[PDB]
Amino acid sequence: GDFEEIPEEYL
Amino acid sequence: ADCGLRPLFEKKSLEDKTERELLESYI
Amino acid sequence: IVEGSDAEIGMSPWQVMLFRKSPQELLCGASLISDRWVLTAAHCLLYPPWDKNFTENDLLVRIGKHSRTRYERNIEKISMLEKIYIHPRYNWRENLDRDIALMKLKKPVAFSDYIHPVCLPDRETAASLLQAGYKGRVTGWGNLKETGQPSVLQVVNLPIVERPVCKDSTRIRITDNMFCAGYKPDEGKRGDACEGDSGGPFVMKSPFNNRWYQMGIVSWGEGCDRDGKYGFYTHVFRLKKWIQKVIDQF
Ligand SMILES: COc1cc(C(=O)N2C[C@@H](C)OC[C@H]2CCO)cc2nc(N[C@H](C)c3cccc(Cl)c3)oc12
Ligand SMILES: *[C@@H]1O[C@H](CO)[C@@H](O)[C@H](O)[C@H]1NC(C)=O
Repeated sequence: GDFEEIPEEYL
Repeated sequence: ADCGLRPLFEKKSLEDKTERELLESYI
Repeated sequence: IVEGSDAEIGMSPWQVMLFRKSPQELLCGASLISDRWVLTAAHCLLYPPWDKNFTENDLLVRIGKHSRTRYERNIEKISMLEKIYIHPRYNWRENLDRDIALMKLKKPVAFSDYIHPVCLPDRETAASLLQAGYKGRVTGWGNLKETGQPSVLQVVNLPIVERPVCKDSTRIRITDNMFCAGYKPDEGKRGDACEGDSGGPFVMKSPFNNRWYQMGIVSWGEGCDRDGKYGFYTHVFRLKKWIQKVIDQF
């Protein structure tokens, strides 16, 4: 994916 | 109370580069 | 946004990205109207003809952003949805009449240099500013042309268009809950929203009080930036009774 990974807390 | 006033613009009395184009259209 | 330019830092601090989880992608634009309420277009969340039917747990709200794809650590804030409210008379079948939805966030978002709500118009603000020829501003991370994607948030300023001209540009029935904007073919300037910009704000800066008001929501256009076509926007003031009702109730 083109999107940078988000912190795991938000998932 | 403080809606629609941008910290980096209105709050510091700085204008963005194209807001005057908007103003100039408001007769 | 087609034929726009890069936003300045903090230029649109009410801008919200609706971000899909799994698979990680831009779902739509939106706008921050308070510390717990986000405004968007209903068709961003529910549109049966394209099999769109997102629930609260399917997406995130990303506020304070500039870069499209980067995780903007210490700048952007990411919020979870508590609840989605779609207008009960949203007409997805026919014309996208009342293309409006609200979302309540799980927790209040902290305001900062990059994160700040836009004002909603009242009747008087609508009457003053929603006039043919008066320009507003459209922001988003959608496609740069019809048929690619920006590195940072894009801005374009566009004139409101006379209602008969709007109607004569399309086969779709245009209601009093919609307005259109964009330049005509002669004018020597261009620009439009495009795929991924829906649900974002059309804003105007009141010359009376120097505040920014969200007058429109990016709804739809036939293609993007075509000569003789215009963008259609949800008329926020006309739907404000509903907005106030959802917020006062919930
Ligand atoms: C279901 O959502 C959409 C549908 C269509 C569609 O193809 N439409 C409309 C519908 C009311 O009627 C059917 C048929 C008519 C025009 O082809 C076009 C759409 N464009 C968008 N969003 C993009 C960002 C956009 C582009 C330019 C200007 C603006 Cl304001 C917005 O969402 C659309
Ligand atoms: C959308 O999904 C909800 C819950 O998942 C369901 O109740 C609703 O009927 C669906 N609407 C559609 C597919 O139009």
